[PDB]
Amino acid sequence: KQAPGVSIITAEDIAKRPPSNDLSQIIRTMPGVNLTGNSSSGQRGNNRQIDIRGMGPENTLILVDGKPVSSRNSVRYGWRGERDSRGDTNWVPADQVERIEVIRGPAAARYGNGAAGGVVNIITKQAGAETHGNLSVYSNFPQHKAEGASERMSFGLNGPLTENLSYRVYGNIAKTDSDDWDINAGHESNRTGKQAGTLPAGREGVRNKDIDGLLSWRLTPEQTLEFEAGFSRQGNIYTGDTQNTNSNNYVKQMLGHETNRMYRETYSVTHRGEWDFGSSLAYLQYEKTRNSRINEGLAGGTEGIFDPNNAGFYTATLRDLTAHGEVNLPLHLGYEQTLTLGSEWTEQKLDDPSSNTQNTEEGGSIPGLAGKNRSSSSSARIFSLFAEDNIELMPGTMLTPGLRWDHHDIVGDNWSPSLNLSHALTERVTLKAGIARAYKAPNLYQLNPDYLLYSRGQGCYGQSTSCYLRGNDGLKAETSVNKELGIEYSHDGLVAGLTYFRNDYKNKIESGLSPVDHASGGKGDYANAAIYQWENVPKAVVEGLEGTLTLPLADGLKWSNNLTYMLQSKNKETGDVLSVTPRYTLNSMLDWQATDDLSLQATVTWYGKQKPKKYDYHGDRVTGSANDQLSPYAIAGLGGTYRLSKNLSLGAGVDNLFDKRLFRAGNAQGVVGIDGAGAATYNEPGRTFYTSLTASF
Ligand SMILES: O=C(NCCCC[C@H](NC(=O)c1cccc(O)c1O)C(=O)O)c1cccc(O)c1O
Ligand SMILES: [Fe+3]
Repeated sequence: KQAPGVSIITAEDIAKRPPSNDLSQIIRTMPGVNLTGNSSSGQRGNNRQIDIRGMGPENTLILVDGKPVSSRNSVRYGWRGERDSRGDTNWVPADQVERIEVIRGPAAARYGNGAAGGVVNIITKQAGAETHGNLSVYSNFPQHKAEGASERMSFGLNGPLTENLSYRVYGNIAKTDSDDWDINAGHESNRTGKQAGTLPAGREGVRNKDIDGLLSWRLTPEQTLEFEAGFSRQGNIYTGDTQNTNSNNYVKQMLGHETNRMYRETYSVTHRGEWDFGSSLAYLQYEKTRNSRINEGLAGGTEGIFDPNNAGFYTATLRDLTAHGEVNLPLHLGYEQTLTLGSEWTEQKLDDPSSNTQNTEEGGSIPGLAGKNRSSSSSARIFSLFAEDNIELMPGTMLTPGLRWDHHDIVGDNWSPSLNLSHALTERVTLKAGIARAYKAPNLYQLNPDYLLYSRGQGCYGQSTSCYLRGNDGLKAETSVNKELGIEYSHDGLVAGLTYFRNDYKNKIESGLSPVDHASGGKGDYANAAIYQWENVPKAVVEGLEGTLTLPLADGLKWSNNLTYMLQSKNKETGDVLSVTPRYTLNSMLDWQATDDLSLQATVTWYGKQKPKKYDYHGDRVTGSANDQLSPYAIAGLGGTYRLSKNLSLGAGVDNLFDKRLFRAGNAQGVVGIDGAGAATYNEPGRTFYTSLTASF
């Protein structure tokens, strides 16, 4: 389950720590993984996503059965590096997942674009020889009614239909109620003037509907051909959340209603082949995401709040097209060694009506950018060639070099080399080392000179005058030299390991610091505003430790722990933090096999201190409640599963036994009328009982 750099979560694990709804809840308990925003603003702070080794969630590549999910790239990427997106770990329902693979650092660079943190690969249950299926129910029950309860019903059904033909289908309906609109009342940062009365919001609710079908068809002895289609829809339940925590009437009007809907449709064809030389695999995926949501503004404190002037839904469309080919070749060349070879092609088409609408009437106009009817379209294509040799040098020892080459049609050519070593020092001890250069192609918002944000001053680096931020097709890719050195003892279910990791992070893309130009014209003291672009930042660094310890106390009884310790996270230009994480995270399970039929699980997570950013959007040092830190705290849980037969199991437990609760107070920093909240940017739910039922053949 744990080795240096890599973790498997199994279906059995998912059952013993059932997630409310999204998988992030269990994925985040692996070593090296946090659940965090993408930068440090605190904006959209209850919408946290999986972060690997502090590299941010935009650098965590999500796969389903080896096939990329890109849906969140259909939500506007904002000034501060957040999208109002819940992420892409909630498309597959927990109970139909066979296993989840988390691959961190140098071992994941070979996956290419957006794996600079790592890869999470969510794998679904598949058909067997004979026909199986299940029906799964989960339902939880908050102690405090403000917080939103969750409900989940999913089914699976799999089997053969001819001797070489098989099917698997599954289907889910889920609800996670939102937190009440007022849950953070009494905990909010201090609000005066125009912003008096405003609230930072609790967790958004989400309604899920997921339906997948697969036909897998075995044309020859050594040939298999799979066709699959997926239909999912998440519609939220809105509870007041806005980028800056400000409000208007339209906001309040929408409390309790759907304000975003994400429809995700996937079709895929996959051929896997099994012959003398070795092994082929190739596929086509078409992912189409419709992001339909209420029009929002794009300027200043109006960035990311419903626009009352321009009311109604707009719809962003992401068409993502992916095709992949790989063959594997054993080579008996003195050295026993296996050799992978592969191309990849992807296209991202984005249609976005709202995001490019910000006009130039106030800050003055911008040579090269029309103030109106600018294009809705952007796109990018990456072509990719890659090869990996996995060498055996002696029994116990593998050396694994590979080279990935990527051609981005705008950004140019990228070379991501890698090397991974693992070394039996003893039958019980293994040393691992890895050093790779991973790749991040700018997203379509960063890249687009037609994408334009505006502020009167409040949000402008190094000044109080009006300014524009503009996309920049001159950008370089972000690269990162991810190093890791680790050691692990493993013998008779005793496991003890510690890994050190450092990622040197080059050309991290962020809103710029210096004006490149000044517009001309516009209104009053806001006229002739400064123009910044999205800029590559020369150097940043993350550093820390991953640990694991597993002791089998007796036969019936297993004690597990995973440790993250974050040593550093530094934008080396400005000196501020990249993400905000806990100083450490320790997850502890005790697993008692109380009878052949009963199993019992006690868990604790300890979170270290959390510190907010030091500098505001001006580059100036923050003061008062914008410095507020979160103290360390722990969350404990008991749960169990009582198997009534081969066909029927029941679960029950309590998450957060001792009711430790936290409340979003706002964003990190102060604006006019809204005192900052520092690191108190998210809501931690209180005690929550839950029950579950799984019927299966
Ligand atoms: O939250 C912010 N400011 C306090 C909320 C002001 C909301 C609202 N703002 C505007 O209408 C506005 C319009 C155009 C340009 C701006 O910079 C604005 O703040 C208002 O005027 O009351 C804020 C955050 C980042 C950047 C900014 O320029 C902000 O005003
Ligand atoms: Fe403003």
